[PDB]
Amino acid sequence: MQVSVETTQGLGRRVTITIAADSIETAVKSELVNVAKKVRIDGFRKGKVPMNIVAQRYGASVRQDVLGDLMSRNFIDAIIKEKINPAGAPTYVPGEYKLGEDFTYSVEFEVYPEVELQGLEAIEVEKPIVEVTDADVDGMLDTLRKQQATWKEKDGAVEAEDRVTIDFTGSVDGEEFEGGKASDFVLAMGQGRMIPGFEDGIKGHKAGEEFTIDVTFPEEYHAENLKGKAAKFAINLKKVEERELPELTAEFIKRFGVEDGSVEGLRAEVRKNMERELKSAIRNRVKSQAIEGLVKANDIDVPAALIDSEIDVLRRQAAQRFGGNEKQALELPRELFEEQAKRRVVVGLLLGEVIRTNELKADEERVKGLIEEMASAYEDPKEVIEFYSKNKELMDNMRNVALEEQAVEAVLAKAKVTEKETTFNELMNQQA
Amino acid sequence: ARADVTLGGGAKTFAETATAGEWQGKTLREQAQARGYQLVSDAASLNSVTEANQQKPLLGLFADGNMPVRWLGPKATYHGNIDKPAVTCTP
Repeated sequence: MQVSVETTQGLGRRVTITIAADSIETAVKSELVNVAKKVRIDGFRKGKVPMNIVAQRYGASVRQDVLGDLMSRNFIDAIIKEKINPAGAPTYVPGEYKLGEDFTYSVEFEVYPEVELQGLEAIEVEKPIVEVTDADVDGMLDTLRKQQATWKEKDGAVEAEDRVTIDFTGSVDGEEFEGGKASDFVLAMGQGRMIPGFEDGIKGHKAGEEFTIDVTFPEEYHAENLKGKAAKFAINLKKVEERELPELTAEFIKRFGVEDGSVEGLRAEVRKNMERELKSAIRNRVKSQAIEGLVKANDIDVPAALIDSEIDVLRRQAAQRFGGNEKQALELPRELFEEQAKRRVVVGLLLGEVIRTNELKADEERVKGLIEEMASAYEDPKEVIEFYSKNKELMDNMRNVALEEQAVEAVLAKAKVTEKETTFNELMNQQA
Repeated sequence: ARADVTLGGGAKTFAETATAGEWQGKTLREQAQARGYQLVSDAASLNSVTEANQQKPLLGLFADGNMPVRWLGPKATYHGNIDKPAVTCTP
């Protein structure tokens, strides 16, 4: 077979495999002699009729069945000895198939380029040394009690995070709009629920006065013609309602799993659990910043096939979360996925090369290390590990994270890891 | 199909009314939250478990981890198919 290496699309190389009649008529005949044995007709076939008659004439139908066998096995054989590693998927352009003439087929497939790595030492990646200090423990428990607090109607004073009842009436931008009028209205202030500034109109007051404030709607508001407007509302201040914190009695605290009534056990619980989640969160934190700076400091063209693959995974995931559409997503606007997908494969090529050079792997002791730290933190490790190894969707995720961690940390060994000391609040103060 | 046009304007005039995200905590709705009350007593927390490290997942949607067996998400993968040699060819 005459094979080429026609580097047409740069990434796209064309190995035009020209299988001559010597390999055609033998490989077709390999199946034909097996058909006789498979149906046991070979026992009845005396061999009087030479195979050539039943190969070209009677086997003419079967020559079609051998086309895929020729295209598949002779391709994978060729590219290995030609030292050409493919990427994505190969496109077979079958020139012609005839007896006597050559089965010529131009297999156009994309390959990996020379992955340009630069400034990998110049990349400054932040390392937040986050932990659950006593400030974070008390803060955590207090927040839990405030979020699960029972609303107790009081009088006298508005606190910054209370639930205040008013009657407000007016117009937005001096024009009739809905939402600028609500009788017996109630506001859990200090909470991301209403305009910061609307609540502050009330917060500069006590119980049962009457006034009028101008609220400037934020540029954070997705409401296109409201964002940055000034509305005039006559706030009839009625009552206040305290977020009265619930109990922490034996039957309450055990219901969450903390079998001991001692609060120090729930403090210990917050420490061991939130750090179990935290190490994974800090790994993904330093990871995402490293990847951001890696690609921001580096450039590499991706094979279109790989971009198509990532886009397609995003289309399936999109349609699934949009309603549950089966393959309709193939029509979704490619440019919505194009940039981010290609960018994620740029990550895969840059990490691909630093991995290759530093001979990295899905480290068995790392996978298993994280499997023990995972499973032991639950009720029953046994069935979680059994379920895990069989849940290929998640067992994949375990290989992928281990490899991605080691991949990034090989770049961190090269990169300027700017380490800082900070509390568990750090991880939570990530809005935008 | 020809081309069914269903576009009912948009009505982005006064969007995100908000209403302070609150008008439920008024006696009636907290009964629906408290509807059940008694669940999982025991002397301990059901002693048929290997360990009580965290038998009941009290931890919610706090950044990453969460407790439910899934977590994580951001990956890259592929590279050059260097992955642990135990893979089903399933596209």
